Amino acid sequence: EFDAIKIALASPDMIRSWSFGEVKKPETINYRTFKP
Amino acid sequence: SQLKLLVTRGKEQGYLTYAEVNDHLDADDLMLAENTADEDAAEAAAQRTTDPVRMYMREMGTVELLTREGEIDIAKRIEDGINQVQCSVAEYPEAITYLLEQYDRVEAEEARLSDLITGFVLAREKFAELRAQYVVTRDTIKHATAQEEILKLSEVFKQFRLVPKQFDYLVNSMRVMMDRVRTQERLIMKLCVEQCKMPKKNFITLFTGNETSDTWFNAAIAMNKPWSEKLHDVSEEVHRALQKLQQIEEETGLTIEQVKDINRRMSIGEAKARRAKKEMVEANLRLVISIAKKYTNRGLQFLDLIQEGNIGLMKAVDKFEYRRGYKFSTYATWWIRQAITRSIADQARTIRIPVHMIETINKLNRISRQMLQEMGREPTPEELAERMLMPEDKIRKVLKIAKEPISMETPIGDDEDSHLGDFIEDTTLELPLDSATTESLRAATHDVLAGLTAREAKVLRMRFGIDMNTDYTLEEVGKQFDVTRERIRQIEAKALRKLRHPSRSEVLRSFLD
Amino acid sequence: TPEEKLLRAIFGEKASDVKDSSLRVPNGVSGTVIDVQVFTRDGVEKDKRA
Amino acid sequence: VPLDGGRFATSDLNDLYRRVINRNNRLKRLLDLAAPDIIVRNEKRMLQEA
Ligand SMILES: CCC[C@@H](C)[C@H]1CC[C@H]2[C@@H]3[C@H](O)C[C@@H]4C[C@H](O)CC[C@]4(C)[C@H]3C[C@H](O)[C@]12C
Ligand SMILES: CCC[C@@H](C)[C@H]1CC[C@H]2[C@@H]3[C@H](O)C[C@@H]4C[C@H](O)CC[C@]4(C)[C@H]3C[C@H](O)[C@]12C
Repeated sequence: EFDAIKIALASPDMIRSWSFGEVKKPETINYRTFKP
Repeated sequence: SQLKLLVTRGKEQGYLTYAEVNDHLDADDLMLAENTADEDAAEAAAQRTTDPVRMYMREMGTVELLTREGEIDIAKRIEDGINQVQCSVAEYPEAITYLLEQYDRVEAEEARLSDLITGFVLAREKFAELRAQYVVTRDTIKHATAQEEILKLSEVFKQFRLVPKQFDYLVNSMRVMMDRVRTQERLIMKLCVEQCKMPKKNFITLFTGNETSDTWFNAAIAMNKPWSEKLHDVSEEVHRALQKLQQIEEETGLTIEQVKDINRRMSIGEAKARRAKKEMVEANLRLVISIAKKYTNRGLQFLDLIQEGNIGLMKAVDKFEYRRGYKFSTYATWWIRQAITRSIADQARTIRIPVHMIETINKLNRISRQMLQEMGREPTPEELAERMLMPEDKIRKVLKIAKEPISMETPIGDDEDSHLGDFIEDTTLELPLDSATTESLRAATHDVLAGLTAREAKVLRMRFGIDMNTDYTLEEVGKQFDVTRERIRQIEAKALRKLRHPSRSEVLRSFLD
Repeated sequence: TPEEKLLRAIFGEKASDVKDSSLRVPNGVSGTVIDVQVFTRDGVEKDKRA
Repeated sequence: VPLDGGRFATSDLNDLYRRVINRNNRLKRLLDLAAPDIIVRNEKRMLQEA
């Protein structure tokens, strides 16, 4: 399907391209409703 | 040298002991040991403490403690600073107009009277006096005597004390106005100097002294110099900037040089305040570290506690006055403790618990300890509720808090270094037999639905989203089939009845249960 | 899912609404029950067997 | 992931990410107060360490 694998360094632009959003708070889930 | 001997010994023997390496040589020792193992080459052979806390201690050490009087001077310095900026901003005209408009809006019941102002150096009477002074001064801008009138207006304005929030708002408004003026000036300078190599001497001779009319730029275009000729191409943007400057001059009502001098004095005062505050905090870092050693094992690392304590100190030093006489080490410890406790209650556990619930848990723990010591055996939820004044359901709910999550790598196998995370199953995956059952059900439905008139099959596929993109209602399928929501229901019922009796639908019965 | 909805409509069966997380003997075992004992929280009803 | 009861189990990466984000947000807050350079230097050292 691909036939090769390439490895290199990641630019900040590349890292922003992978992401779907920025994590701003250190919270995980609500302690009462258990929702994200 | 010393490392060379150890390396020679290791090469000769191929291995070394801890004692030999340590003698021939905490974090520095670990780093050296790691470097030595590099060979088992050139870089390691050729090759402070790295602890973030030791470096912090070192950088803090180069400080001098302050004695009782050592603060007083600093304190007065701060006051001077702030006083200066007050006198720097007392001259700003639009500030008093904004204050009056806000006061009128407050009088329109849009906000509490007291929230607007923290008193003065009675509120309605002082506001009336301020309004009278403003009306008598604004309508006397005529130059010769207007300066004294404005000075008296500002002097009476000095008697007032303003809330920090709105005073900072006025300061920021003045800053943004000055920033707009400076941005326009910088655009003019870039479009006139870089684009035309306009000498600075001409700018000083013309721009400075008036800074209002267009004579400094428009009339200089005929100076018989290459820069004047080149300014023709960029004359449009410079003219627009000059128009904006002339409009702004109306708002300022003052010479721009005076504004620059006022801003310079404000900056000097702000720097003085800043240097005084830095000198105060540098001394108090020792107090901050001394306080923040009672919260070691609480979920936060020592350095985080120290940094939170440093925030509280910087807040106190800004809210400390020497009128009361509290030795800083009494007005400051409170803020440090508050900040550290709140930070521990905000960022110490992964599943965050509010502050009030943390206090409830701590109180319950203290009561449980007291009860355990007193009665001897243990307190039960009923006894806890009785001793703690709660409905005995809140107690159970608080006890049911999820504690602290277990590390998923906790070695639990004890036989092959297995981790707790290897034994947790995925409960959302669909069993392979259920997928096959779903496919078989789809096939059976496709087979059965082909055993009735095409209209019935179409209607059933339209109502139930069988292979369709989406479900549909009666009226939509009626639009499809040019009938109105009644014959469609009848045909659907007929088809369901037809499929109802056996000999036509028996494998479906097998799927049912 | 659609089709299962059609099957329910045809045979008029309702949804259970409750699972079946019951205790059952593990596969391959066969014995006799010799003892049963029940533990209940303090604030419960203590069903007949208890 | 929830375990049986009110307990949870978590990977160690959540703790490390939480520490990184806490220190980054604290540094961002600190750079607005115009704190003494000692404090910002210590904060940046801590961020690098995290
Ligand atoms: C050396 C191996 C340690 C491991 C066997 C020990 C150490 C802590 C124990 C867990 C914790 O108590 C938290 C939970 C409490 C529940 O009541 C039962 C499950 C639960 C995961 C416990 C099972 C087991 O007993 C653990 C994992
Ligand atoms: C000797 C090794 C003990 C090991 C076989 C036993 C002792 C404690 C058991 C785990 C704990 O109960 C916590 C969870 C409870 C869930 O219900 C099922 C998963 C879970 C990880 C359990 C699986 C397994 O059964 C464990 C690891």
